[PDB]
Amino acid sequence: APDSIDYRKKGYVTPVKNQGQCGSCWAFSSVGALEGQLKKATGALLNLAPQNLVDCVSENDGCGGGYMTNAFQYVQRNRGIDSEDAYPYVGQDESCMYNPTGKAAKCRGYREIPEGNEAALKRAVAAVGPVSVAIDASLTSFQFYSAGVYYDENCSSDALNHAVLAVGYGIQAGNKHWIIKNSWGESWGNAGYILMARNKNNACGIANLASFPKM
Ligand SMILES: *C(N)CNC(=O)[C@H](CC(C)C)N[C@@H](c1ccc(-c2ccc(S(N)(=O)=O)cc2)cc1)C(F)(F)F
Repeated sequence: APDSIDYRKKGYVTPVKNQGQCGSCWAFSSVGALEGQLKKATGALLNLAPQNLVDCVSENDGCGGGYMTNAFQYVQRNRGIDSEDAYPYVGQDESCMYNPTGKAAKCRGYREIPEGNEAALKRAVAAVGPVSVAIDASLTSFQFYSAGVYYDENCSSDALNHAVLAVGYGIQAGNKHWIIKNSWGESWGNAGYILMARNKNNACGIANLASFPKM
């Protein structure tokens, strides 16, 4: 397994999106992982529809929140998910309006990373590509982030409240990190991205609820 990798340089990651005033972070984390798998399997990078997930996953709560595992299971049972063009993101809860003519990808299940194992999460990123992860993003230091490797001793490993995408890992000035793609727009952080502490006792619970789709 490599010491460092950035999937953005391989063309596996789509531009940073903005979820707006809707707790649909799980939907953006889900499509991000599916977009990476679609690019590996077909060679084409396309924007998938998070709105398709907020409106249709009955096991989730739409703009009220949800889980990535439930999103993947829906895509599997539905035998598809729409592209962003075929099902536009509006940031609100609406009825399921899935269009089969706009289908851009599907998945055949998911696999979870062993709880709390950052080494297993590292091997998963190196071998499969972008992985959906859950973190504690409640702190003020997270909201106002800009440059450097993020670490805060007050970050909880048990209070998971946000979903993001791990697109790689590296080392910045002696500190090991995870390249994290957020869904709060380009005005946030470092052009929508955040470098989170790697191998610092599972900081912010980064390896507590990680998963990737199977194609
Ligand atoms: C992102 N913008 C908001 N955060 C979340 O959605 C987080 C995500 C990570 C994975 C922790 N999840 C929430 C959450 C999970 C589940 C529900 C929920 C689902 C389904 C129902 S229903 N429709 O059956 O009544 C109700 C609630 C809400 C939020 C949390 F709480 F952090 F675990």
